[PDB]
Amino acid sequence: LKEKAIPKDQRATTPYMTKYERARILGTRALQISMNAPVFVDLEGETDPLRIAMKELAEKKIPLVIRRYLPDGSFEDWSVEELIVD
Amino acid sequence: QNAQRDAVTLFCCLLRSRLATRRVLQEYRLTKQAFDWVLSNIEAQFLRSVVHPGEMVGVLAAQSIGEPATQMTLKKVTSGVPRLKEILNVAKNMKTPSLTVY
Amino acid sequence: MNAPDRFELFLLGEGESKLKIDPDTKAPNAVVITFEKEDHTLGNLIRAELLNDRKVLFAAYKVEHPFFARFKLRIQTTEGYDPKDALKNACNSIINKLGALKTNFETEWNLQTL
Amino acid sequence: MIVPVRCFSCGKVVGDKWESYLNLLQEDELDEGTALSRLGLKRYCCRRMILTHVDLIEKFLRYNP
Amino acid sequence: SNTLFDDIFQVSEVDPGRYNKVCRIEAASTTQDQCKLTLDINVELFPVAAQDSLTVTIASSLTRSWRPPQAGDRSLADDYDYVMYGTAYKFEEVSKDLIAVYYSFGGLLMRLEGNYRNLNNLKQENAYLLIRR
Amino acid sequence: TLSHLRRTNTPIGLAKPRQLHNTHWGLVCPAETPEGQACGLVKNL
Amino acid sequence: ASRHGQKGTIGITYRREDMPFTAEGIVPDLIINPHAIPSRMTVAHLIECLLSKVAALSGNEGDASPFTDITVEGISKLLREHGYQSRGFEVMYNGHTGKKLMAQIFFGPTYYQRLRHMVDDKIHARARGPMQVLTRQPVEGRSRDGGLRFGEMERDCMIAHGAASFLKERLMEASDAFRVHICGICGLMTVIAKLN
Amino acid sequence: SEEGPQVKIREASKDNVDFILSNVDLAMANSLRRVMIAEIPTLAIDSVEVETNTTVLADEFIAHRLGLIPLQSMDIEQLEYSRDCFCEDHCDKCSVVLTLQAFGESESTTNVYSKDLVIVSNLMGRNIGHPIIQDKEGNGVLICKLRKGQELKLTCVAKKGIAKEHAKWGPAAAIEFEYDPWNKLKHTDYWYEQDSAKEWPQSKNCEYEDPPNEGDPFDYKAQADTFYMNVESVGSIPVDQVVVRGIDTLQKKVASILLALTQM
Amino acid sequence: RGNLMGKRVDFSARTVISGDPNLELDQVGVPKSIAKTLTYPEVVTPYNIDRLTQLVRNGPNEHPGAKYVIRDSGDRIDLRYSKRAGDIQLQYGWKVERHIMDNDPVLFNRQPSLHKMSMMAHRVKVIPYSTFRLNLSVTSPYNADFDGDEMNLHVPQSEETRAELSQLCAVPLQIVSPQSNKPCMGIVQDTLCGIRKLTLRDTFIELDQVLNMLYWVPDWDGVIPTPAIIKPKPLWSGKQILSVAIPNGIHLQRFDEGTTLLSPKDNGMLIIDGQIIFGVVEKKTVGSSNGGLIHVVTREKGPQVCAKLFGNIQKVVNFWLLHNGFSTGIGDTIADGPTMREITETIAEAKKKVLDVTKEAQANLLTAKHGMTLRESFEDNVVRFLNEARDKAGRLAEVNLKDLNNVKQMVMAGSKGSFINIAQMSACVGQQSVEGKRIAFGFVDRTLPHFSKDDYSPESKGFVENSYLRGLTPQEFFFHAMGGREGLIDTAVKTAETGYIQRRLVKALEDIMVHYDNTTRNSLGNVIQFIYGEDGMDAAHIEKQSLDTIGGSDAAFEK
Amino acid sequence: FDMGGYFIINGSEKVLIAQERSAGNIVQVFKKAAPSPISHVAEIRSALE
Amino acid sequence: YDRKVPSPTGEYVKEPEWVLETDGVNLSEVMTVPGIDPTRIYTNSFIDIMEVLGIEAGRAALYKEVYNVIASDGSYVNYRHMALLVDVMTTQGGLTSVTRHGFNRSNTGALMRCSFEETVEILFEAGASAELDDCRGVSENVILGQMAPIGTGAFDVMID
Amino acid sequence: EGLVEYIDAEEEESILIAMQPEDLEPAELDVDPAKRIRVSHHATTFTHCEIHPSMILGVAASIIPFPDHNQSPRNTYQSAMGKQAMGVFLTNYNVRMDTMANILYYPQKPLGTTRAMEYLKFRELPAGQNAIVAIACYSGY
RNA sequence: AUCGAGAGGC
Ligand SMILES: [Mg+2]
Ligand SMILES: [Zn+2]
Ligand SMILES: [Zn+2]
Ligand SMILES: [Zn+2]
Repeated sequence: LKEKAIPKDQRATTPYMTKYERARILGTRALQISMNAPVFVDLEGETDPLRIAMKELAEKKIPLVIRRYLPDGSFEDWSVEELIVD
Repeated sequence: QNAQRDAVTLFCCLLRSRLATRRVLQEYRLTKQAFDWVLSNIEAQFLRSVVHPGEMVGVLAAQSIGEPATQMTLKKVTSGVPRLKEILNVAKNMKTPSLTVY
Repeated sequence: MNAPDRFELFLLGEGESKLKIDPDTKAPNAVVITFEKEDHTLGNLIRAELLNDRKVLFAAYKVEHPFFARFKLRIQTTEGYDPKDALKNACNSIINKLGALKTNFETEWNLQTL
Repeated sequence: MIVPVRCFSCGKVVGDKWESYLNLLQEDELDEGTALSRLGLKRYCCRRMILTHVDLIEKFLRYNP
Repeated sequence: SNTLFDDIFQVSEVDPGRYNKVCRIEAASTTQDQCKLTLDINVELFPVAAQDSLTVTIASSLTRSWRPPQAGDRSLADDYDYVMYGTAYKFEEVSKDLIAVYYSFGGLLMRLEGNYRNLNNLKQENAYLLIRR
Repeated sequence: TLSHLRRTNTPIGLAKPRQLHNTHWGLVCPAETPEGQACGLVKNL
Repeated sequence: ASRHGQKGTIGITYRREDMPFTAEGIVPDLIINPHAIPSRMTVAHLIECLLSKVAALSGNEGDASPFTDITVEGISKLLREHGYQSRGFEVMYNGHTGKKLMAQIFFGPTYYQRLRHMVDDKIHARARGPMQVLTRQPVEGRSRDGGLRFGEMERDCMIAHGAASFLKERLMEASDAFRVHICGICGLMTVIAKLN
Repeated sequence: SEEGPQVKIREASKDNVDFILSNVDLAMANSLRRVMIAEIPTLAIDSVEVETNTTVLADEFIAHRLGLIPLQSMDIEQLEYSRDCFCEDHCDKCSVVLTLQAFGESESTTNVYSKDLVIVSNLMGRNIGHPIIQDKEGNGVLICKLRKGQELKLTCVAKKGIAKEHAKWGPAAAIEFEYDPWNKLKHTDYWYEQDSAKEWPQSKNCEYEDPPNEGDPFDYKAQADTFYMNVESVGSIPVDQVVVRGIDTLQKKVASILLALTQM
Repeated sequence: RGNLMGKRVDFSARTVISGDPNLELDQVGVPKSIAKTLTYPEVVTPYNIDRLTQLVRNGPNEHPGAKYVIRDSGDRIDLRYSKRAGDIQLQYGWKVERHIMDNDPVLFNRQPSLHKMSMMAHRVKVIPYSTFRLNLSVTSPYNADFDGDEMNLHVPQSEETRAELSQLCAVPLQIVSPQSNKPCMGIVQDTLCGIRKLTLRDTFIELDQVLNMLYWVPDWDGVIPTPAIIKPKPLWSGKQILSVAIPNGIHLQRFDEGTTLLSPKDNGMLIIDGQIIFGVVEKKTVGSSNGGLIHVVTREKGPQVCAKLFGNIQKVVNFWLLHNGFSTGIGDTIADGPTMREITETIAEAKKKVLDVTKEAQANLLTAKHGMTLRESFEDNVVRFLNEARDKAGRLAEVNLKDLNNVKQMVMAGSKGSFINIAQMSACVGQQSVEGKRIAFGFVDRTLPHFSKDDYSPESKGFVENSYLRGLTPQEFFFHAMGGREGLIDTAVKTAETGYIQRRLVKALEDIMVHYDNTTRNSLGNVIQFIYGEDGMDAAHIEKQSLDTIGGSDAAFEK
Repeated sequence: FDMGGYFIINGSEKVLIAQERSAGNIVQVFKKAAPSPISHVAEIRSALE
Repeated sequence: YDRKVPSPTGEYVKEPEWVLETDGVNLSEVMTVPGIDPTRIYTNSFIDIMEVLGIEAGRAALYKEVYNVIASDGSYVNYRHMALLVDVMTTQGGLTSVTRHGFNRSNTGALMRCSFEETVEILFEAGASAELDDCRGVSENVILGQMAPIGTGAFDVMID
Repeated sequence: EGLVEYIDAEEEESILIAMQPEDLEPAELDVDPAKRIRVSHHATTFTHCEIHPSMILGVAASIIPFPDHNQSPRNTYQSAMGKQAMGVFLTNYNVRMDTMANILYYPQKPLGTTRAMEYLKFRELPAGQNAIVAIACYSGY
């Protein structure tokens, strides 16, 4: 409806990055980097866009935010920074 | 919170049976640091072992059932594919209706 | 349709060096020689001859794929012993035994009638 | 459809032995084992080239064109 | 880096099992009628007959990549007839002041029981077995 | 070529027809028949 | 294939020096895996190697007709009369090393058939080939340089994996993508659109 | 005689040689037979130019049959690989040209043997390119058969090569190869039903080595250094030259390694 | 269902398959033709322009090449037919349709696509010949076989698509399948038979072979392990040398029947920190088995290490095998005269039991046990008798099988073969059956026109006392064929019925997805489960472990 | 070695495949289903030769 | 049946018991018979159990029957998959089969329905009832060539 | 001369066929153990005898050597595959112009032959070759 | 294009 937002304090979705959202994120970054877009890491002799994005993730230099949608229509925004990878 | 206590109820039973105070010290011989490492590993493997949202588990289940039936091969009761088709297609006129009485 | 020309089994092409030499990692005094356009005819003989030089520590070879005629021979020798020299000695000893074989065979054959 | 040159397996030339073989069975009334033995074909890899051969060319010649 | 066990055993039962070059030998200590052992022996290399008397020894030495004996320069730590290398995998408390040690030489097993070796045998990768004639 | 000239069809369409029958002895080859679909309906003399 | 439903393709071509060899110098034209034997119970194949061996040595024929009193024991007796091991085994040396094979090998003539299914007649590869007319999808068949079908059985698999983008890619960019114009009132592509 | 490997010839013939190798490690004998098969060079047809073919066979059939024909290759060392010669396609120092032309004149069936191959190119005085004929009647291999009224006119260009490139280039006739008849080495595990002795036949070579004693233990440090070989040649090269040239080819192959080592 | 739910697609390839022992698990042997034919759009960047220029220069006719160039304007540049195919000046922001090259991710498929494990991403390895090549341990999910099978390949065309293939659909990720909560790939038929013989206590390896085995392992430490035997001759054990393939830091613990810690029969398995202590390696240890080596390595070390372990163990065992040798032959189907005598004695004693029960029925002396007729009782007794006879002769044979018998070896390693196979090939093939009963009276009151009417004998209704080795009689042959036809039909029918059933299941549950709140819902959001699997776990990483509270006396519980 | 028994229609050689059918003008009796109103049936396919 | 039961010591031991197997089913009447355990009687005609013991008992009977058919061939499948199937058949009022008669007449959009069976008839019914498809289903998005709400597309991504 | 009769399916319902003429010999012990086990006929009212039981097979199965030693589905499969094997389908192949024709270079007659082959003309128009087959594990390709 | 038949894997 109108502004079905959620306060960041009251969030119960999994703080861990699901394998699906990780693959989507890495794909979108490797796409951005396939085109001549800026890289936010010191590429230590790396050329593959996917390896670049994968190493941009470990240093958490990927400024994207997931919008986890709930069935009622509500949603939770989660920055890549606060998300966990394991 | 009740749903959570219910969803883990079985695991915690194994947990307590395995980390019993006399067990940790007589069967295992855990030091303090080894014990805290056991705790960390269990929590980590658990939190990894949770199902990842977005999983299309319906198709996964349907395949997980259909494929082992493709190898379903050849003492009075219908079994195998005939019985399975009796089950899915709700079969009012079953071939072998039986009743087991205790 | 997809088969490679059979002369690729013995004819080097486009700067394919006969021998490439690489220093091994996690192994002191160890080196791996990529032989090109060779097969079990050569590598087995080189290894069995290296296994006779008492100052040789590690001697083995492998053909990573029968599709291709090439193989790897890894040698590890004693302190103060460049493995290339052990390879040289092995090759030369092989050649000496082979010449001896040829002379002895010629002797026995010319001795033979019919 | 014609006598192979050499045995597939070992490579011994056998194509020079067809007609001789056919005479060894016909003129001398030998048997196949001894006819093959006489021609120096001692290993069976070689023998199965002559024993199992069907010289179909004799049928192909009959076609006049 | 010295010896960790020494005794003399007389053989009781040799059993080839389903094997062709290995036999399971069962023996006990001599002049000591309480401590026994079981071992797997390559009979092809060093034969083993019943009622023989075999001098058994265990050493901690004499990590690094094995190299063949270059020449007689390497001074052997053994004038024996049979030598193996294994790894301790179990120390079984048989009873009060009665212990058992379990060794495996790449599959060939060893079980030794008794309690006059407590101070020496250890949960250490290093274990050299030695049998004399 | 020989096999094609001794082949029977059975167009009725179900395993009772498809099975090798006792009376088939001496008249139809027992084993020679196509596999998968239309197995046992198409037989050879 | 042999004469006993032992169908099979070639995985490798080994030259004769690389082939295991017997003391007579003989070499297999063919090498088949033992693991194809016991699950099919095609014992006639095994008997055929034996009989064909005895025939090639004897210069006689193999009476492999059915319902006979030919026994494996008589064949082995003949074969031993001809100086080979009774059951068909043979000492074989490795081709690369020359050191003997610990296992002696089952080795002998066997009738094999070359079938009509050959690779280069079945190989197919398409990258943006011709499309069909009605559907604007790739045409069917390799004789028309067509595209493989991405059936629903495979759509289901892609769904199970979770790959949504690859699924859309296979289903839109790779087959029959298209762009249409629609009216925001009547949601039907009856819109007249001049781009120029 | 000379320190190292020892050869004792048991039987010698124009066609095969049965002999014994002593004081040789295995891998050398193995690589020797491998080179004897694959890497020894000879001469055989590697191009066929057909003009008229009225036979019941296709052209490629006949071309294949021709390539398989044994040709004299004694002086082959004086011939060069056409890939190395500087000619346009082939020359007189890199190729030998045969010609073949036969016609079905007689009402009877006309045979086409290898003796009907005619050496057209200049031999320059070397024993090269003459078809090998071991037939008692003098004909060659039966290349083809012709009905009255069929002819065949073609030209074969024979070049140098080794059996690795194609098996037609080999003295590749089977090579017998045995060591340790009694299996004193314990190098194979014998399969048996009741008795490994009575079920396995003894080798002819069981005579040239003395039997082991059932009481003797397993000689563990012994290695195999005594081999029994029988090398047979098709005829393109005499047997003695087959084994000598194999030895020399192997030694030459090792030499290139030293040359590359010096180049490094 | 033919143009929307499925459709023919570009960038598709298809050919025969065959196995390569020298390919890593996730690799796939792509013929050079297909690699030249399939393209990937790569946008030019400062990191790749040097490589893309060389590719364009090398042209589409040879690999690694490229076929098309896309400018910023949007016009296609065909490298096969263009004057300017030589003097190309790639500009940033252009697209090069390069060739498929090594280590690209491709989706690999085999029909029928029943599994998520039937469509798995693979690493491209371009190989010369015309066949697709894959590691044997990837057959079990595909149910592949190298007898003329064909497999399909699909090429991603976007970066995120490559990402989804590599990070979700990759082969090493699907090693543990959610279905059956166990690994779906393991060691197979040659490596499996070999590894046993290698790991026999009786298997000893000398120096020369040992060093080659050491080198053959790719990620090898370069440390020669100390030989197990030293004094009379430096010797290694198969266990010892194989343990180099096993990564350090792994513990595997399994006890078979009668398995003392001394393990006199060398059964069970004890692997301590990347080295094995005792136990003959076989299917239970290294198969696609719950709680096996693959489960342990995949969970502890990870997917990639498990994949590399596949390759390492394959290379080692295959090398040993190739130089050791293994053949089957006919000799492994012969039981000695005494055993065959006992077997035919067993068959005759069963025939006599049948005769006696038959005459008992002929005198109206049956005990009409409740619920079933006299004829049913009679038929069940005879069928029981004959099956007991078949299994008794089979076990009689299997007892006589020597430990060198190659059929027995394949059975022991679990590579191929079963008890029934041995029994039929050597002892007795048994009783045939159609629609459940014995061979019916197709004629009037008889089975074949060589039998008098009303003959319920063992052989009159399809008992084949002869073994496949001994040879069947004409009647036995006909009855055997009569029975096997029913099996051909059962397969040809259950195949279609199961395809329909599978499709129905899939189409009924297609929309069921674990939403973000762990509710299991559908397109409408109607709740199916409130916690997936009633516990909210992924079906993978779930292992069978015992609950020690249950069971045992309250006394032992207290103690 | 040709065996005959085929036709040559528009160049292509054609074979007529034997069509199987239960013979007519013979009487057979068939039981009926358990829920059938009638118990048994005797049928004959009367066909003029 | 050689069933297992706790010994008074606490250890489990096998206590064989006599059990009756019928060749027919009328559960309602047999349940009310003396001499039996009306808490343990069991039928493979699970639909009768749905009629008598409620739908929730039918769920367990369904799962037990499927478990038997799968484990008969020595196979094994994890609990969750069969459970999902059974719940989907059950989550409605009673028993919904995997057939054109069952789930495919639900309210599960309209395009998802026409992708299984009775395609054009379902389309017509949708034309009549003025149906509106949510376009959140899988097959709906596939038919439309859009990224379906699957694991990768179960969400959106935006800028930090 | 009334020594052979034509018997259809219906008529054979009323007769007793012997399998071998040796079934008609009178009977009045020490046997080869390797031979298959043949039951005594236990019947005497014979009216016929099969010409030879191997005549129950087709044109394809009469190619299979020792089909009485094979699990029946294998005997079926080979019948289905022998129709895909290459060879000389006709001696006039060089004259006919067929849409497709595959012909083996050097066909060989099998070393193991059925008695039926003589009438199927297989030894005159073979379809495969006597390949030296080794059953072995060797590099696992 | 439409339709038919035959064949390949499970
Ligand atoms: Mg297949
Ligand atoms: Zn030969
Ligand atoms: Zn409008
Ligand atoms: Zn020249």
